[PDB]
Amino acid sequence: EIVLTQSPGTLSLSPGERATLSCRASQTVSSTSLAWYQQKPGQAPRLLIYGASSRATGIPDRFSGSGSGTDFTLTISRLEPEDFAVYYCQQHDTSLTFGGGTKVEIKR
Amino acid sequence: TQSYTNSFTRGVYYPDKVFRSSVLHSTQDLFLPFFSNVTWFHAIHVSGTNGTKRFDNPVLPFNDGVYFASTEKSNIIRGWIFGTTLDSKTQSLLIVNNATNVVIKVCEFQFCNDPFLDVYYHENNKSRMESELRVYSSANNCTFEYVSQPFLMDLEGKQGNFKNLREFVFKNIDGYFKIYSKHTPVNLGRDLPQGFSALEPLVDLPIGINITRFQTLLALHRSYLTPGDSSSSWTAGAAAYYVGYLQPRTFLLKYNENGTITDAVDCALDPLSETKCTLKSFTVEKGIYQTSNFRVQPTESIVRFPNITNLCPFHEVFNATRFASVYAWNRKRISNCVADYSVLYNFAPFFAFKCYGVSPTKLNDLCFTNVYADSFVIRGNEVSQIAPGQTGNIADYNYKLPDDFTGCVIAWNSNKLDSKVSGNYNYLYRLFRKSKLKPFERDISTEIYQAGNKPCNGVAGFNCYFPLQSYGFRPTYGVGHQPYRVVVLSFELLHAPATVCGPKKSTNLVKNKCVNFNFNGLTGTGVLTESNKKFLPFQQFGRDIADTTDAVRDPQTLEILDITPCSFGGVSVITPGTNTSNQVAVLYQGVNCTEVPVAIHADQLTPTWRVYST
Amino acid sequence: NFNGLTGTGVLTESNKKFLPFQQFGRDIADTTDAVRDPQTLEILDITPC
Amino acid sequence: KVSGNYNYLYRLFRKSKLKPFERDISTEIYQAGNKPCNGVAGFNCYFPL
Amino acid sequence: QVQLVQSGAEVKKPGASVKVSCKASGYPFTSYGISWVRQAPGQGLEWMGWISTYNGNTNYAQKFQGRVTMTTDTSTTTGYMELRRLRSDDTAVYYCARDYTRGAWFGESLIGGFDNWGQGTLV
Ligand SMILES: *[C@@H]1O[C@H](CO)[C@@H](O)[C@H](O)[C@H]1NC(C)=O
Ligand SMILES: *[C@@H]1O[C@H](CO)[C@@H](O)[C@H](O)[C@H]1NC(C)=O
Ligand SMILES: *[C@@H]1O[C@H](CO)[C@@H](O)[C@H](O)[C@H]1NC(C)=O
Ligand SMILES: *[C@@H]1O[C@H](CO)[C@@H](O)[C@H](O)[C@H]1NC(C)=O
Ligand SMILES: *[C@@H]1O[C@H](CO)[C@@H](O)[C@H](O)[C@H]1NC(C)=O
Ligand SMILES: *[C@@H]1O[C@H](CO)[C@@H](O)[C@H](O)[C@H]1NC(C)=O
Ligand SMILES: *[C@@H]1O[C@H](CO)[C@@H](O)[C@H](O)[C@H]1NC(C)=O
Ligand SMILES: *[C@@H]1O[C@H](CO)[C@@H](O)[C@H](O)[C@H]1NC(C)=O
Ligand SMILES: *[C@@H]1O[C@H](CO)[C@@H](O)[C@H](O)[C@H]1NC(C)=O
Ligand SMILES: *[C@@H]1O[C@H](CO)[C@@H](O)[C@H](O)[C@H]1NC(C)=O
Ligand SMILES: *[C@@H]1O[C@H](CO)[C@@H](O)[C@H](O)[C@H]1NC(C)=O
Repeated sequence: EIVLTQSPGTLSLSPGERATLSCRASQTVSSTSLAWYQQKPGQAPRLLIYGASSRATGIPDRFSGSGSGTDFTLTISRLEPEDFAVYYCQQHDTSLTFGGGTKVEIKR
Repeated sequence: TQSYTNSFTRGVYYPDKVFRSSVLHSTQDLFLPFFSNVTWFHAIHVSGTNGTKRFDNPVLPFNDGVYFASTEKSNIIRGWIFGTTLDSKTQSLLIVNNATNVVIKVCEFQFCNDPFLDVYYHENNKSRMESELRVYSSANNCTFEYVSQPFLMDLEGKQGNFKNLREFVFKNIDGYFKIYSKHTPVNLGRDLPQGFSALEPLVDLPIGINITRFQTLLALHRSYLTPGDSSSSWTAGAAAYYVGYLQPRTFLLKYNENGTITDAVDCALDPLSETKCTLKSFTVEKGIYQTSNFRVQPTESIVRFPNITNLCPFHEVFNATRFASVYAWNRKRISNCVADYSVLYNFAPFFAFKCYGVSPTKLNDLCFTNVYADSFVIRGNEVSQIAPGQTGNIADYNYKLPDDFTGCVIAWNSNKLDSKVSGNYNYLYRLFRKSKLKPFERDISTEIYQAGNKPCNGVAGFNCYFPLQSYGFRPTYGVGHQPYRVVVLSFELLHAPATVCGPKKSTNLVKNKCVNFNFNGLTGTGVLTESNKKFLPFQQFGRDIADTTDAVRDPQTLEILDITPCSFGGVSVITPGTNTSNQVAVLYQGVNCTEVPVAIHADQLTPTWRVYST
Repeated sequence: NFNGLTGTGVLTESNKKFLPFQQFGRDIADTTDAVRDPQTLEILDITPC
Repeated sequence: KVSGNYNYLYRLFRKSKLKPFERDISTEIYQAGNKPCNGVAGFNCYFPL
Repeated sequence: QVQLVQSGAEVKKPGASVKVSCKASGYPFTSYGISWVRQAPGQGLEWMGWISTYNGNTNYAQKFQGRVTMTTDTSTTTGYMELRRLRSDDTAVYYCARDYTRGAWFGESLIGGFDNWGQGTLV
């Protein structure tokens, strides 16, 4: 199997700055395998991006995604700090293994 | 002082503006039926000088227009209200008539009937009532305004005996408010005499709402001649206020050589009137004639389907990822289940439904014997190739659709579903073949094409090219080469025991009554009775020699029945000379009186006339 | 070319009694027979060739 | 508009079909599902505009 | 209008089995399967399992072959997790989600991820 590799170690940014997330795989994940989740502290996961740039639960102006083949990126602009949820990514074509994850803090 | 009297002959008017002479043109329009109840409504607000709480001014529905006749002195009745609830939830109108002006406008005012009715407002003390409107007291979004000249010509008949008979007809068919009207003071005092008079048109302008209720404007600051009472049940009481309700009827109308309407008849009042309408004349000779044809109508409806329960796996076929190539697709068969078609189109509107024989809205009622589902992914441009009689690169060597294909084809974009930076080499299509494909079969075969005169034995060299071409998708290219996931639903309507139906409730089985039935898609009306037939275990339908069903076995009870048509026949009118008498004698062709003509019921006999006790 | 109504024929005076709101004259053929001049308000007649 | 034009509106939820050349401008919440909100504008009560 | 609820916390001794009920309502329990997944603090989730509606066909991963056998009751409308051969530190939260990644009858995988999840059972 293939386990995801993540190196957005810390999103040390204040609200208003751009946030970029990467979900580079091991060798290949085809474009028809994409899932993104927000893991809020002490809550349950929910789907936000199930593909390239589609919406699952509202997504007014923040959650965006793009990429093609070996690279996939997620973009957040004008972030509102109420959520500060963990950015989780998932592939589907090569078995199934959730990504490492990335906690989002506040940077007081 | 509500009262009820007869309308007699009244309400004829020109339906157009073209000139005619010595013509018997007949029309079908909204009119006032002859010999109808005309009721004097009476808004009752006057007593001495005190407030006199009355709870009057009833809401009068504006049903199919209104006929409004009056004998009003100067201006006691001024305007009218049309609209719904006159508040900030439904659009409202304002139609007020000045001395000589009209101030029609559109607004959404919540309340306007507060003109400060004075204690000393009685006309016996003073008749001064000017600007007593206090209208559009609120206006959130009120923009549509309007002004024009007066509609009624305020003329005085210089006496009370020859009062101005004022007649309006109000209708709002597809906007364009009609105000056909006429003034006539000839009457010597009595109410609604015998005579004829056509009504001329004035003006029409479009506004557009579901106008529902009607009420005239009274001079709320100047009122009299409205005593308090509760008269009803066909009585008499002075009101100086009339009302009449139109209906859609057919009329026969004669034009004088000068161009003026002289006489008219309503075709749906008397068998004599029906005879006069059928043949265009006002005198009918002694004899026998045919007028119409009666037929009993159904009373209810029933549906009986099998007791099958199970959801067809439309979710499984639509939602998937391992669809194969065009040349080698997959076929699936739907088993005994009920299929919910709502999720197909009511949700997720991606591409067009592209129905060919059945419409998406007309589904969920008809039933099917089997359903086929095929899935493949093709060129975005090759979508148009999936149609009967259409040729193309894939329409001849990859997939052939028959001429009379029924059902629908469903496709949606697959940009995320299929896009590789290196391309997709797992998708193939046959390019070269000996002959055009007959519809609905596979041409999968591992062989090297033989073009020209080179008998390749597996060389695959010159003039020997692989028929299957690696399609090679792209992740970043525009539309057309972008993937389109295509699925096709193939129906068939074959007279066999139905298998997959829609979701419908199975009611009880009524019998010995004219009803509407639906036995697994056999729509019709008749009388279901017992049958003595000898249906074999595999038999389903009975038949006479017309391709007409006349015996149906119950689906969920396994009992055979007999189907009979409704009682049917013609109508004849036997009358003497029209100048000798006016009585007639109606003949009902080929029916027993005991069956149904012994009595007429509501909406169960096409001849409207029922002047007989039967 | 009386506000449309293209055709051919002979125009002459009439004796019709067109009311003020009347504009068109017809026979029982769905064919025009009389017409009022827009620029003069005069009752003309139409007779074919 | 660089931030996006939002001054132009369109209705989404309405009870039934539309008659030709007719307007149903209103300011109310929509009754959907089984919850008749009286101004809460919560779940199953979507803003049609 | 998805409705997914889970039972309370449970503690079981080694050698027994843990039985947890996930109740589903508001949607027809035949269009999509239910995936059961496990979360522990400091790490992401895995491919614990996916369960169909009508039969026992599944998409079990290659990690826990021989033990993962859940059940579903369409009459009770409940997914029953009956994990046997308990391990010492299996204490983690369990999410039952309306999966959108596996197909029931013919086994073909779906598109996407996990749209709606459960409330979580902590063991
Ligand atoms: C008019 O109404 C009265 C009762 O309001 C009724 O008895 C009478 O039959 C009606 N007239 C006609 C012609 O139906
Ligand atoms: C009429 O109104 C006056 C003034 O309010 C009042 O004094 C009088 O009692 C009223 N009439 C009757 C019969 O009550
Ligand atoms: C109403 O009519 C009177 C006289 O007939 C005129 O003086 C007045 O201006 C009219 N009202 C309006 C609003 O024009
Ligand atoms: C009539 O109305 C006038 C005001 O127009 C008022 O002064 C007077 O008292 C009223 N009554 C009589 C009997 O004139
Ligand atoms: C209507 O009037 C209200 C007044 O409160 C205003 O807020 C609104 O913008 C106006 N237009 C519409 C379309 O409601
Ligand atoms: C008008 O009629 C009623 C008003 O009572 C309203 O509910 C309905 O939606 C309207 N229909 C049309 C066709 O305007
Ligand atoms: C109709 O016209 C004739 C001759 O043109 C005339 O004698 C007759 O009075 C007219 N009828 C009327 C005006 O009612
Ligand atoms: C199916 O439903 C009908 C309802 O009348 C019932 O009579 C019948 O027994 C049921 N199925 C069977 C056992 O034939
Ligand atoms: C009917 O008979 C009367 C004699 O009573 C006669 O005056 C009249 O003209 C006759 N009807 C017709 C149409 O001739
Ligand atoms: C008509 O009904 C009567 C009533 O019993 C019956 O005797 C007669 O036979 C019926 N007519 C026919 C043709 O059967
Ligand atoms: C049309 O114009 C002519 C020439 O200016 C004039 O004589 C005629 O009266 C006008 N038409 C009307 C109806 O006034």
